[PDB]
Amino acid sequence: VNSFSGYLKLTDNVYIKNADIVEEAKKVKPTVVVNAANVYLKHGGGVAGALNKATNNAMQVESDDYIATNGPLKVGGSCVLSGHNLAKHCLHVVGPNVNKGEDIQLLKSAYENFNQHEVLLAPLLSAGIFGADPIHSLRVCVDTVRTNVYLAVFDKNLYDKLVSSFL
Ligand SMILES: c1cnn(C2CN(c3ncnc4[nH]ccc34)C2)c1
Repeated sequence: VNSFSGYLKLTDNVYIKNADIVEEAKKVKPTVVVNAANVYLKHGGGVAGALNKATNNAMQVESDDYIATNGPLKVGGSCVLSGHNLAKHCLHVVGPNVNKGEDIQLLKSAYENFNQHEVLLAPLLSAGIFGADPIHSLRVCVDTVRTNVYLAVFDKNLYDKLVSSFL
């Protein structure tokens, strides 16, 4: 039993809800929140800009030190950093950004990072400003993640479309 409330159950392990991941994180305080990161951990907009704003820029400060030490992430890769006031940990995962020409086949690799964590609160990778089809992102998620994932979809119209078209 965990503290996630009001989710629709899609599969054995995948759950989905129309929610702002920021507000959901601040209420649940999950062990792991997933950030929709880029390789530079520059958290300017989308989910990343929103999560970073909610940390009063502490996420960005921590991220800049991470990059200065380690260099950029790989597309499809991840790193674990602090969750600040939102979660114990933030798993920064880099899904491919279609608006940069990155290979969508890397989306499965991105979701594989979730399997290193027993329970996660997450957005749909490569959706939104990353330019991929969110219906596709959901299929790859369901077919790749085996741990318990609670997906927050900010846009209510998108949420209803994802539920109504789910196989
Ligand atoms: C293009 C259109 N939208 N997108 C991302 C943004 N997003 C989110 N998912 C859950 N919570 C959120 N809070 C703030 C943003 C956000 C999906 C890319």
